[PDB]
Amino acid sequence: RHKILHRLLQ
Amino acid sequence: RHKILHRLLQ
Amino acid sequence: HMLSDEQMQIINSLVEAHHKTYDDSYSDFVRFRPPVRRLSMLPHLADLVSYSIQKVIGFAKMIPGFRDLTAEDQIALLKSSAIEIIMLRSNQSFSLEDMSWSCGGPDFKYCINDVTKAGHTLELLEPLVKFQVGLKKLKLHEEEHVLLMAICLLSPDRPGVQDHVRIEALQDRLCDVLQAYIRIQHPGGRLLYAKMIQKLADLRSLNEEHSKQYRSLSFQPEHSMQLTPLVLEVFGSEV
Amino acid sequence: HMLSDEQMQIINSLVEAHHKTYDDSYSDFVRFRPPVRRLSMLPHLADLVSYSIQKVIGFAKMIPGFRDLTAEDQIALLKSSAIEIIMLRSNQSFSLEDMSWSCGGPDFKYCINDVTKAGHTLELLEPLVKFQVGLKKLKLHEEEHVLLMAICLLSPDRPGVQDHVRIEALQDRLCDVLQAYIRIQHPGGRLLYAKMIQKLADLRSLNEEHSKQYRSLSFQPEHSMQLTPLVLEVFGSEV
Ligand SMILES: CC/C(=C\C=C\C(O)(C(F)(F)F)C(F)(F)F)c1cccc(CCc2ccc(CO)c(CO)c2)c1
Ligand SMILES: CC/C(=C\C=C\C(O)(C(F)(F)F)C(F)(F)F)c1cccc(CCc2ccc(CO)c(CO)c2)c1
Repeated sequence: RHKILHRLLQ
Repeated sequence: RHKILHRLLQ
Repeated sequence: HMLSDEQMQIINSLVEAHHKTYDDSYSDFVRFRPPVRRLSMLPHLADLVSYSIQKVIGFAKMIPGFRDLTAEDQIALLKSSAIEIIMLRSNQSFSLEDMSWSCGGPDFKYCINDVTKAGHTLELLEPLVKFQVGLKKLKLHEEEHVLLMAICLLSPDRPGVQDHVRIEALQDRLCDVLQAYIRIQHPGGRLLYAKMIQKLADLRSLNEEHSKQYRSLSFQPEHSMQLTPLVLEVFGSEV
Repeated sequence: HMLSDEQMQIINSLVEAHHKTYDDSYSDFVRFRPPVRRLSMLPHLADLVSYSIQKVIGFAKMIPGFRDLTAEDQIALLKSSAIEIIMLRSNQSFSLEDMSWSCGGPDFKYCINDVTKAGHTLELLEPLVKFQVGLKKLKLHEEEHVLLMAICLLSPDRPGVQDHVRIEALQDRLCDVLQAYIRIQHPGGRLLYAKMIQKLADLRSLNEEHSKQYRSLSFQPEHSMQLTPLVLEVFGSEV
């Protein structure tokens, strides 16, 4: 679910 | 799905 | 009395399996992401544990009877006892002097403080060290130490187990050997066995607490991205 | 003519964003799993690429207009251009002499052979090095190099993009600045821009080939377990 990408893009 | 554990247990 | 040729062959297999999956020089530790004294020790600690999982697996596949189980039960047994088996085998490097795991130079000498920098708290590390010390004081023979790990791993009381009747049998066969060996080969071990079965109970508590602290850790993607694919699989709940 | 105060502010932002996400000393490389000359270089190469993804992200978040896009388009743009942005920024360490990426001592000096030990073949590494060499020969200014990465990343022609109309706009605004800068600030660059837009096309081919070689690599769990959570997410197909 792109758990990590979201966290990094915030 | 434990993709890695199966591979290691074979 | 005296051990039988069957019980004895079990011991030769387990001790050989251990020797084959546990390096006393800890030479592979240089391949782990370097340690660093927000959870700066996590990368190294995750690699060390991931490495250990692989070793526990190789050891398990050699436990008499384990490989005949269903892939699912094997997975179920590994997933729930993994952390306990790591805690037991790690005792081989624990030192009662500096109260730490010495796997090499000052770098690979893990102190209670270092594990904290991996995202864990005293609520776990305390009973852990206390467990290590108590376990160390039993001066277990190599044959008893390896048997304790094979028994802990074959605990049928694990969430996810199916044939919890065959597993129960395998563990008993092992429990028999351990009790016989202590009686026949270990002078002064009248209370040993009992003290060892007690250690298994301490592991469940440590295991429980670890699962919690690990859960919190896995829900935070900034920390979760530091773990390895195997650690995430073994300690994940996506069964 | 001459650049406007708006085009100029875009350049200051991109160049500062790059400086902030690209260390010329490559001092963090010591924290990666050590390199080793079945795919012995995979662990180190995976860490290096995972590290780079984080940097590409930090750089992207600073591209004017990018952060206003939807989380989904940002994900979509990163996932499909990631490997291309890594190939471009890596050119800063490429050496036309030894035909290799020099990021430090003999250890952090990556040769064509080393990447092979990561699970890749000449069918990719060949066009890659050929791309690096050709790109290096353009002696791009820092301002053009950073603009090329911001344009490659804002390519609206990416699978998964939604508002492929706003993305198209952002890229054009950037394409304008690059063309203006080359005309006003780069003596002898009559054909530059054209040569740069051509490089984008070479990247698509390299990207395509990489996706294939990476796919094969990710289906084998003995190799897949060597990658990092971020690499698996970015190059995974589980969208
Ligand atoms: C607090 C319990 C723990 C590890 C926890 C790790 C994680 O939760 C995380 F995220 F923090 F990294 C993981 F990886 F599980 F997810 C732990 C348990 C026992 C010992 C040690 C110290 C080091 C040592 C380990 C293993 C061996 C050999 O396997 C030897 C050499 O004998 C030494 C640590
Ligand atoms: C063949 C393409 C590739 C990497 C492929 C990696 C993977 O497929 C795998 F599995 F093999 F590890 C991954 F990680 F993607 F999954 C590659 C592309 C360009 C260069 C280099 C060489 C090294 C270098 C990289 C990045 C930077 C900075 O980001 C700098 C310093 O400038 C030097 C390698």
